[PDB]
Amino acid sequence: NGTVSPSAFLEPFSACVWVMMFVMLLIVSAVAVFVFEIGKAIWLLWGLVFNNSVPVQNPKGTTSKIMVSVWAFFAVIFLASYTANLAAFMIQEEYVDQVSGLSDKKFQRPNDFSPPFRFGTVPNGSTERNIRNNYAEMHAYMGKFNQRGVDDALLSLKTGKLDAFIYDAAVLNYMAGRDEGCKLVTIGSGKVFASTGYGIAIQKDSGWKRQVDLAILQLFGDGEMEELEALWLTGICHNEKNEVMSSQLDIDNMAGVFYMLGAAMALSLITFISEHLFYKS
Amino acid sequence: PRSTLDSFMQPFQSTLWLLVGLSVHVVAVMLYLLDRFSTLSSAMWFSWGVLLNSGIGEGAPRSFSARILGMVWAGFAMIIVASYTANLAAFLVLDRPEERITGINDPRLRNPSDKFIYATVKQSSVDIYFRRQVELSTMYRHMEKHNYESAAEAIQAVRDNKLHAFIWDSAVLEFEASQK
Amino acid sequence: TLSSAMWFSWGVLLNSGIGEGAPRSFSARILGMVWAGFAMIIVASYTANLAAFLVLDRPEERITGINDPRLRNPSDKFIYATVKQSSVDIYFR
Amino acid sequence: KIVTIHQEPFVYVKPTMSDGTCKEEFTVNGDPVKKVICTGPNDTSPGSPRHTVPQCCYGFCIDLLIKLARTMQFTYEVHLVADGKFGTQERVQNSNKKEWNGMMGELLSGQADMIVAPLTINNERAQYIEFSKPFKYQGLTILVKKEI
Amino acid sequence: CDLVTTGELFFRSGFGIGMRKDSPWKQQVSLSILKSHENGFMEDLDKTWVRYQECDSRSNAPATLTCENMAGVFMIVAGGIVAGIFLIFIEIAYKSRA
Ligand SMILES: *[C@@H]1O[C@H](CO)[C@@H](O[C@@H]2O[C@H](CO)[C@@H](O)[C@H](O)[C@H]2NC(C)=O)[C@H](O)[C@H]1NC(C)=O
Repeated sequence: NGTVSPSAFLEPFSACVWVMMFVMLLIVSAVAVFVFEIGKAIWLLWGLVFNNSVPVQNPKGTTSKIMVSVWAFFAVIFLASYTANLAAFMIQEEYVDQVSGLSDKKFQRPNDFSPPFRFGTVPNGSTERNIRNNYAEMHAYMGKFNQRGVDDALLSLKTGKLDAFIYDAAVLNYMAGRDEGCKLVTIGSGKVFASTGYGIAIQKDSGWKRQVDLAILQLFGDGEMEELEALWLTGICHNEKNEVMSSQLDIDNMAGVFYMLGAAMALSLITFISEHLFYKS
Repeated sequence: PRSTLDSFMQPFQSTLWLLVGLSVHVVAVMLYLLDRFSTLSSAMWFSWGVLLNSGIGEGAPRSFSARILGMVWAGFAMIIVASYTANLAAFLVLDRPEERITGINDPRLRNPSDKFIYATVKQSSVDIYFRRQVELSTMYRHMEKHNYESAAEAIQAVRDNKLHAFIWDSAVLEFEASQK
Repeated sequence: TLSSAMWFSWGVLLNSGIGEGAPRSFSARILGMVWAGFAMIIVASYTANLAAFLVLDRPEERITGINDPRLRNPSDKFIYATVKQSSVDIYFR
Repeated sequence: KIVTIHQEPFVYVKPTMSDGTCKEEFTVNGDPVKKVICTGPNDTSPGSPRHTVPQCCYGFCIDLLIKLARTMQFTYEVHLVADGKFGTQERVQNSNKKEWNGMMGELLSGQADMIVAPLTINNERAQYIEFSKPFKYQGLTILVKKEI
Repeated sequence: CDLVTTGELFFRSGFGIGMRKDSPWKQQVSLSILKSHENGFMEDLDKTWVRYQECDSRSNAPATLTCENMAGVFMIVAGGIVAGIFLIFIEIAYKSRA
């Protein structure tokens, strides 16, 4: 579930627009004394910053309250801005959780994080036989996570007995195609460690090499390989350009925005005792 | 269909609610602190209704800096409203994933599995089309098993979920699902 | 409650809380009630408007790949080609 | 003897600063970029003076070459193709005996040992030139202006 | 940013060092190139060249916003505030002499 949307996508709907909200807001504060002939302005137009909160009475100024209508259109328009922000939540799914890289950090030090993290592969893995050269501690720690057979491994990922899994891109792609529901996928776009491929090796020190070479060369000659994957590799799932979606409106990140709130209130305590200290002289 | 309602529950997680209410009364207590350091119950009243945005309307915070505290507060309230908005966005757009059945090129049908069962009428002109070809030869090889006598029976069977899919000529079926 | 009225409904559509007073006549107060309802309808109008302002981008860029009907039947319309003496062309030969 | 062609992702061709000098620059990753001299004409137009100067070159493939160097240590000189192309088969304007031009050509003629290049791997060339394992996986595509 | 990759990907292909006919160098070279792909040397080669992303991805984007619209709306707002000073003085005179 996700994804990584800490309420600042609204700032993508705005960014410096907010700066303009501060500055022009102060401009309206000047408009208060201007059309008048202090903080009242703050609670007033800042009152417009959202649905009314401050009970404070409106300024009796006719032209003044007309300016209040100006910041009113500004306000409802701003509510619209947040509407389109929520829209930015509609689309815009990163669909990225643990994806880092083969050599990346988050998987570099297993004991690092708090909850036990585990990933690995099957024994005797050609891919693994490279992994030993990739990093030693990796093979060392992942020894406990080794598993016999691909299928039940998958079932352990869906079940959750394991976090993620190490293998060649082959079964990742194909298996990725075929599942009851569409759930799993490789990390990232398919960035692959150990660039390599399948082929057919033969008895060494032959001549038949060049012959079969030219052969499957011709196999891409007709491009019949298209037909070949068509009969096999073709997936139902993925097309990851689509970002899918989520539900439940479960946000720990937005709660992070709430933490920005509370911390701001702490800053308010700081300046609070500060101005309290300004009361001496 | 599996998408509807869930009401006041759907557009949040219980934890988020704990944050809203609990931390709400918390920041309220912070406001009262800003009052008594240098409108007591009426304060928590004021912020509570603020998050409600219902216009209780008793009064306001006196301390200017603290009034800015509540200012940011009400801001985060607007943020919670918008939160409900994007929540609703989830509550409407972006339906569930594919139904497969992409048609005769569906990889699903391409490699028969005990998983899904797709077939047609025993002795079907359809089958006659399926008989002489190179490609389906796997398929025709796989499709003798579960074929049925009368397509109506099939309708019943998938209708009982005893079938994954059935092969026939379209118009008839357009009529069928058009009915049910 | 004369000019203050049009004041009241104007700000109502503004929903900014001018807040002078209210309509006295009960039935007329229901008139303004439905009014403010339609105001909410105008707000929502701005909402769906915004929905148009974000989701549902423009149409296809074509270029669906080698099976693009576009490329299948050359037109003076679109021009697609490659390097003179291209190994690519060698595949195409 | 190694040969290539100016090619955007890999070959970069700029003149020497004064003579035989290549401005030493680092990377965004801070790497001390390795580069070396390269020979080829600056023309690219058909039917023009072919006189050749060594300018500077650097790039991906070039790196791979150096990897060969620290692997198989031997002297090498690097140059580009007479034309601005890769190559194709063809015959003479008369009598039509099978012939070639391009990097393939200078190879078959023997004007060089090595072709370092984003080499398309076909059926035909292998009926002449030997192959390695692939050092990259690329494929066909198409390109067009982004939507306004 | 002006251009975009095509939709599909076809004609599986690759790159290997051009060498003539039969010379022993083949084996040594390719063996070495595995001797790179065995480790991140190649990925390192991305880091040297391919990795650097000058522009965003293919996208077509969900959305983003910069100050253009808000410049217009806030513009009518502020110009309306000055308009409120103008008409403010005007009506000030009207009711003053009313
Ligand atoms: C991976 O290879 C090892 C040997 O390289 C296999 O180890 C054998 O395992 C069987 C049963 O697990 C034992 O009876 C043998 O005594 C083991 N031999 C050695 C030399 O260790 C291992 O089985 C292979 N992986 C799998 C899944 O079978």
